[PDB]
Amino acid sequence: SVLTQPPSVSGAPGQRVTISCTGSSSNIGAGFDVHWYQQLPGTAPKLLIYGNNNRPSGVPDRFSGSKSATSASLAITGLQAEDEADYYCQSSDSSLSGLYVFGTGTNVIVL
Amino acid sequence: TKCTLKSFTVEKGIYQTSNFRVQPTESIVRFPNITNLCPFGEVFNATRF
Ligand SMILES: *[C@@H]1O[C@H](CO)[C@@H](O[C@@H]2O[C@H](CO)[C@@H](O)[C@H](O)[C@H]2NC(C)=O)[C@H](O)[C@H]1NC(C)=O
Repeated sequence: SVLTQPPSVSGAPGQRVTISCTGSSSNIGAGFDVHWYQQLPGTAPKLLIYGNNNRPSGVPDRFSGSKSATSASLAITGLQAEDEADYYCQSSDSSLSGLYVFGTGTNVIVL
Repeated sequence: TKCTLKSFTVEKGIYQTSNFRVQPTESIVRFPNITNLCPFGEVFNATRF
């Protein structure tokens, strides 16, 4: 019951980029939040957004996101050169089998 | 008869002492022929109640 996710996206420095994470009624349905995570190349990873509306400390304000029923999406306003990393969308499932299910993963390219 | 009358001497006559009953020979169990498993784990697990 893995979550669907587009392979990768490209963008240019200075303007907004957007990514999406889509699932089904069993995983994202019935009012289940989606969280996001990072993957720096060869570095211990870090959180981006939890609860789909809140935001932790130590993260730039240029990140935002929201969900539309079956799908969810996030936007970065003004991507920079340090955004070269891997992004993960994580949700839960109806049963205890899928307490933690992650997506395949998406990557961004500057310029 | 001696046990029923609780004595060692039985007088002339006809007495009732016990009851004869035929015992069953084998057991026959019949149930419907269904195979679907009840989804107990669907309700007994569940993330939120
Ligand atoms: C709730 O989930 C647990 C697993 O976390 C289920 O327990 C398993 O049940 C199966 C089927 O009987 C067994 O083969 C496993 O060995 C059990 N594992 C554990 C952790 O005991 C449990 O059956 C589910 N709900 C119910 C129906 O009680």
